[PDB]
Amino acid sequence: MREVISIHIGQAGIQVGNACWELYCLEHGIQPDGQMPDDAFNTFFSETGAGKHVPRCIFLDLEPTVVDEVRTGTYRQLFHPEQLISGKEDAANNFARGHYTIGKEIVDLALDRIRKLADNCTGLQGFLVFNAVGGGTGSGLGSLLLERLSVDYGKKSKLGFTVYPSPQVSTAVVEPYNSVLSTHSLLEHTDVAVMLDNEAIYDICRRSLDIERPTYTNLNRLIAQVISSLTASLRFDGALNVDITEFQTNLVPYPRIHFMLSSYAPIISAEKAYHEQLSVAEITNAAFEPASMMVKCDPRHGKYMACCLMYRGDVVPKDVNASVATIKTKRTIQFVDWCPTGFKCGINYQPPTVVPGGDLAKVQRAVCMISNSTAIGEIFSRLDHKFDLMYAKRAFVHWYVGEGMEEGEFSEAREDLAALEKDFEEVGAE
Amino acid sequence: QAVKVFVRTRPTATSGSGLKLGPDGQSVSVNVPKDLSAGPVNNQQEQFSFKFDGVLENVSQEAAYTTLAHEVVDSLMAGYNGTI
Amino acid sequence: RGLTLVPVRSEEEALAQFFLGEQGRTTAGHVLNAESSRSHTVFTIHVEMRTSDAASERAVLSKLNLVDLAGSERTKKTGVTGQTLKEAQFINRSLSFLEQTVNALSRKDTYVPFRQTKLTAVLRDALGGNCKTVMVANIWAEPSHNEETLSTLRFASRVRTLTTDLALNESN
Amino acid sequence: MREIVHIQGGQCGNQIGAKFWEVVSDEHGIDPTGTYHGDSDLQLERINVYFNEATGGRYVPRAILMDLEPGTMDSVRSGPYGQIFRPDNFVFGQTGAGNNWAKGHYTEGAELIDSVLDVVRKEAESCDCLQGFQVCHSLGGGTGSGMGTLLISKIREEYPDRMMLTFSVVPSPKVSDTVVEPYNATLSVHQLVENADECMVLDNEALYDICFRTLKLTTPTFGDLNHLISAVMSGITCCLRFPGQLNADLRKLAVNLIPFPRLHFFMVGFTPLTSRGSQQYRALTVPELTQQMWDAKNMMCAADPRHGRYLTASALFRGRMSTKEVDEQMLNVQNKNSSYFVEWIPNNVKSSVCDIPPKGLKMSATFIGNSTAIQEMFKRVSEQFTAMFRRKAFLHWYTGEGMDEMEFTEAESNMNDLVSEYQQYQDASAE
Amino acid sequence: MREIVHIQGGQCGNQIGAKFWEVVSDEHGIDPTGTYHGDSDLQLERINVYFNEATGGRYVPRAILMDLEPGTMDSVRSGPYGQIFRPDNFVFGQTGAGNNWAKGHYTEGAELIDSVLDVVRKEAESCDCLQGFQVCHSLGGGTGSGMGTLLISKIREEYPDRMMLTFSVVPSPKVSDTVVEPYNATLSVHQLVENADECMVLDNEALYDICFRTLKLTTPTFGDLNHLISAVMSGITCCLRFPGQLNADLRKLAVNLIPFPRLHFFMVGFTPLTSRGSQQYRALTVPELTQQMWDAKNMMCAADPRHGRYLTASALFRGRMSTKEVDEQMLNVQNKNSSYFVEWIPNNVKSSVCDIPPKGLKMSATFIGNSTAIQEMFKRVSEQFTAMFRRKAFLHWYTGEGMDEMEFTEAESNMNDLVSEYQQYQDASAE
Ligand SMILES: Nc1nc2c(ncn2[C@@H]2O[C@H](COP(=O)(O)OP(=O)(O)OP(=O)(O)O)[C@@H](O)[C@H]2O)c(=O)[nH]1
Ligand SMILES: Nc1nc2c(ncn2[C@@H]2O[C@H](COP(=O)(O)OP(=O)(O)O)[C@@H](O)[C@H]2O)c(=O)[nH]1
Ligand SMILES: Nc1nc2c(ncn2[C@@H]2O[C@H](COP(=O)(O)OP(=O)(O)O)[C@@H](O)[C@H]2O)c(=O)[nH]1
Repeated sequence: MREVISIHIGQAGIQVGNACWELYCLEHGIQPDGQMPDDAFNTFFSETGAGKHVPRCIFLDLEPTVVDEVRTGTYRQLFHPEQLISGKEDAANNFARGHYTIGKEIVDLALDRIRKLADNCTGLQGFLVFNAVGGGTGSGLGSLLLERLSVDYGKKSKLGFTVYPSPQVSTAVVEPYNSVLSTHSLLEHTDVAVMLDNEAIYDICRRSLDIERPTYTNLNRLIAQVISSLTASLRFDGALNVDITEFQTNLVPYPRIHFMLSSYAPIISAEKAYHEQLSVAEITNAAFEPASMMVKCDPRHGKYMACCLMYRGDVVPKDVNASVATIKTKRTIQFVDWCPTGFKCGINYQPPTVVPGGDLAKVQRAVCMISNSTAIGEIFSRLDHKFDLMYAKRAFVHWYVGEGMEEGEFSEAREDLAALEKDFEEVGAE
Repeated sequence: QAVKVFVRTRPTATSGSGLKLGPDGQSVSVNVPKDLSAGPVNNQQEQFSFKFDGVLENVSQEAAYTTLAHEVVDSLMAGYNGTI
Repeated sequence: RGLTLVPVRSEEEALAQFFLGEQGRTTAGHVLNAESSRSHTVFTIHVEMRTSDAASERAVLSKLNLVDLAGSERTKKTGVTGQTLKEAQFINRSLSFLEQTVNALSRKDTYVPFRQTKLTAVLRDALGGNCKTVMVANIWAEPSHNEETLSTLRFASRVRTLTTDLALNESN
Repeated sequence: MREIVHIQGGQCGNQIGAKFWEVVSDEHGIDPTGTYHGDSDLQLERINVYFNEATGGRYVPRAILMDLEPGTMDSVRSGPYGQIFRPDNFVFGQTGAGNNWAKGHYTEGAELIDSVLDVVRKEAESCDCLQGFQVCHSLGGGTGSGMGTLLISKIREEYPDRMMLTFSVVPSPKVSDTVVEPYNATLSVHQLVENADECMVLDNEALYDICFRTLKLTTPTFGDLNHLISAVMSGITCCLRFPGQLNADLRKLAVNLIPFPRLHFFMVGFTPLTSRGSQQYRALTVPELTQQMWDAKNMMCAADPRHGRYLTASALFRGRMSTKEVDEQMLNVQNKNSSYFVEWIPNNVKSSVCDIPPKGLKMSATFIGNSTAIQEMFKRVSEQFTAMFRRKAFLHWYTGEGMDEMEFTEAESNMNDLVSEYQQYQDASAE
Repeated sequence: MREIVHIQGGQCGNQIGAKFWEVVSDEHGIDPTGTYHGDSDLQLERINVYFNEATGGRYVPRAILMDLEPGTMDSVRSGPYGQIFRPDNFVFGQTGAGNNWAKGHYTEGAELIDSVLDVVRKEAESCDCLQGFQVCHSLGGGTGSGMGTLLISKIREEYPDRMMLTFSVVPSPKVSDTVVEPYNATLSVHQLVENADECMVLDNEALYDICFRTLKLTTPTFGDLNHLISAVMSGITCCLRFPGQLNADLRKLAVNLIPFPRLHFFMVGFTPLTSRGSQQYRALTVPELTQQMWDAKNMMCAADPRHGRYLTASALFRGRMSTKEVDEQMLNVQNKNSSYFVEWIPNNVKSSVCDIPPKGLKMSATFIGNSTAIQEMFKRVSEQFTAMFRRKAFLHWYTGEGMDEMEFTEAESNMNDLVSEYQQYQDASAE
């Protein structure tokens, strides 16, 4: 009744989808074979007559290795084999490759499979598109797929949980290029974009989880917990129900401004767990601590526009209201002048489940704070000079142009992120 | 010895909505329409102006040649090189 | 080297050679243009001066390159790889290399590479060297062609920064 | 399902390819009779990259060996892994090219090139999806360099979009093997600049330095140098053959490495290269691997990177490792040695991770650095080429093969243009 | 129950026919004494296509061996399978034609042709239904070419509607056996154009090249060439003798192959021809067989298909195979080599599949290509004929046999007309 279609594009999208679907299977009790020994699964799984549940997801990639790892792993009998879509040639960190030449047939097939998936849902709350801004598959194919989805499905809430390149640390070289291109692309298609930085999640893992050697599996587990907290009000009842459609109206003040910081709490290992009270007020304070933000973007630089709080577990409205009142009275947290309310509180009675073998502890309370703030303009400011620094002497431009792009496209993308900078400054200023 | 970047515009026989203008034959400006739906009063990019060595909105080929490469061909016969 | 230089002594054979080139050049169907030019064509008129007294005095070494580049396609309408997109990618790469050479010349860096494509290799003496260059920017004002028009205008504006030499080179 | 067609050229190229195929079969658990004996699913998972299955369980390499003299491939066939290769993929002439690039490119390579392309097309069309070709050979050799460049040109014409990878053994700086090395190298670099998409520069003297200083060997024969080169050629594509936490194929490496098309010559190195005495004494950590990686001595090219500036640098790590560790270490390296790194590229690092390290090694890492230091190698080769060409020493051998004298000047001009290209991006300033 | 009358003519024809009958008897499980020793129902199911049952379990071939000198027939009878033929089907003269077409067609051919026709009629009338006649011989021989042309003309007169199939071994390009080969071949081509409905062109030197290159044999005698020709001759009719998933008889092949009546000369090939050494190494797949099929080296004719244009091409596959696989492979071949394929025929593919492969081979495929490439062979034979006829060398015997000089000019005129038609349909454009 409340179905949500999940899309996972590129290696990062698929590798966070693995964590997401492990978490959902554990949360609903579905065994990895496919069937479980009411109807809370319908948001993520569609049940067949034999009792086997197949998830409403689509694993899209131009590279065979990542998808074949899923085809060979434990979840080979869960996902639909036609839902797993693999290409032949990788996008090679080339947005033009993943958006103009290789991505065409793959996005056509993905649209067909997504249409088959959406015909199976009575209602449709929206799409959860999981990609990584900074790779040809994630950027190019993600943008192409989102454009086609906007064209055909239309008004459906598309939530893009994108991973943006970190300020200083990075793994690619043309990452600023394809990041700017994908930002230009998805500025006008996705309805709510959630920004994530590997650097910030690494800092979270190092400081709170005490993992001196964080890895992608840990990052994806944290992201999956955030997504499960976000979707908890779809599957499990509780006071202050929130919906995917409510996220848009209570978080996006203007359509251009829809990029969002995300922060989970608590992030504590078992050893340090049950050593602190972890009350509602304290976990809200931790969630609004600048360190717990999963984007390398200090909120103290900007001004909060909206803060949607997602509480899970034994949380009472009296405590949540007292905590948010303390947050409002606190001087360090600063909101814009034109948003006196600026808070979207939601509670739920299903605490987040713990994945065995993970580092997260079993905590009876959880908070996912998703904030629209003008501070996020800082990351765009960083990418805007990282782009033009190489673009001044046209580094790597021949690669992108070789797959059917033009210098005008680079100029247009740069101008659009400049316009986004002006948008952030304008909305921040009185 | 300078580079004389001239601009010539295709006369749209269908007469589409033309946004370019030339005030004095030197400068050309294009006004991209701001998208009303996308971020109302939150876009801030509408105008793009440039200055060149000449603009030809609608001229015959004779006029185009006379204003484009006559000097270059004259230089060619005066021994200089030329490239259009 | 290896280019068939054809001497001309009257207007009619010049016209005939040019129209033979017009026939021989590669043109393909396209949505924006019925017969799009899918190749950068270069028609060089080589002029060899000699004085009124002549007798081996102040001769030869003059050039005039008339070049019609291939259009810069957005590569979202063509689609078909059947020698409409595969060659469009090459056209775009050559044009981007030309624009990068223009950027390096405007910055007036030391070497400003010319070997990265046959286009810059052919126009090495042009755009610099000792040659009077006059770029033409053909634009098309349409409600949806504004992006392409602005790309052309930006390239032309960055080209205007350049200024070359004019040496009365003669025969050696 | 992304195949790679291997080609070996000349004596040096054929020996390197034989060692490379031995190492690949070892890593995939393939015995010299072709039967798989590895007892691991991942080894057979992506075996189709390098091998095809015969009627039985036999797995034959997708390799093509060329030579103008049959002695080198007779030695190859007598080698330990000589029987795996297709008997049809041994293509030989009758008389060898006397260290003459002209003979190997115009006179004698012309007849054999048709058979070579026939075999190459037969191997390539059989492939489902073709990542590209890798050609192992040596600059400064007649049949090797000549046929390598001619074949690379032909394959570029046939498959423009397919990846081309070259492992070229550039003539060593200090001690030269053949006298006409500068001629052959200068003529071959001209073809590699235009045709080869991705090129690896290797020097025998740099290999001798690495094996005598880090490996501390006493009698390093050519087998050991070919073994190190083979280890690097495996490490460059292990992301194609094994699951990786952050995988990166050959085209991804090329895109992230090459800023401008002509600057596709790379110095490469392998880690961890440890002496037998200090194997137990060394601690396998990602910081140690990176520290050994960024040493100039680890480079298998003669040029040392300290003189030049790193345009880009990729590192393909292998093993169960922390991506946070890897990224932090290489960001720290960039910050500490920012002077050696190009300013107008904010991040000069392409980091990739694979989950399957080579056998015996808990961790490993192959490095591919594009730096302007290779300027000095090209400059030295030009300092020799011009000295010989002013007096036209040995030029009659090349001229009598039907190659114009103008071609030498044109090749030198191209090579010096590349040198100045590297210099411009060595001393170019931001803004 | 669609019978075929096999006729062998001349020494080469008799040897090839003996090998063909040995191969067919081996395939059908017939021992040299004729008793069925096959242990398979399908072998006897359509044994009547080529053989007849005697009073006992003996089976007699429907073969006629016709010659002017008894030595070749004595050798054939002393051979391993010389006893199968009915002793009445050996029609021999007493004085052979000295490699003289005039002798084999006019002087010595008149007497023996009556007995030959009598035996042909006796063998044909016994048949329930007659598909037609197949005559194996060599162009460039007196009795061979002579008996072949005269008998084919007589059979054309008697049975106009019955299929006529010829296997002519055309004189080889570079090395010729007899001096008068161009004369005999030119005289025979004129008759084969007019009378033979369907003809295969074979070359001894193309046979030599294929057996030395693909088979890699060291000292292969004429027996091996006859073996390969026999394999093609069997595969052309295995659809008649064995069940087929998509069967196609001789007349179906002729209709699908011959666009215009005069262009009925075809070059054939057989796959898979694998060297003994690489038999274990090659992969037996439909794509592999198609790739070997479309190679110019696998073609049994000296003329290479690359020079000409394929008017049509039929492929008779044998074995348990996917019809989708075969059709997709051959369509892909056409798409790739569309430059070599005639434009005004939308599909140049005639694929037939039989369920019973030859003994020993899991799968096989015979190829029959009608292409304009044979133009160059006709041109070469004309270049030899004209050179000899300009000086009238060796013309005096043909003059003394009662054959007019005008016949040489007429034969050359028709042969050059065939060359012109090949050129016309090679360079004919659509619309
Ligand atoms: N948070 C997180 N990010 C990841 C993970 N894996 C990869 N990434 C990021 O994803 C980016 C590239 O993703 P992809 O585009 O999918 O890489 P790919 O599969 O090779 O596809 P292409 O590079 O586009 O050809 C890298 O810059 C990484 O920073 C992961 O497991 N977790
Ligand atoms: N690494 C390595 N290099 C070699 C080997 N054999 C020869 N070389 C080098 O290859 C260079 C060129 O020789 P080569 O091209 O093989 O001669 P060619 O085959 O006749 O053209 C020489 O300078 C040698 O130093 C070998 O086994 N390993
Ligand atoms: N394949 C094959 N060809 C043969 C054989 N014997 C002869 N030939 C070829 O047949 C050609 C013509 O000889 P042929 O007509 O039989 O001589 P004739 O019997 O006197 O007319 C010669 O050029 C030979 O090369 C053989 O045993 N096998």
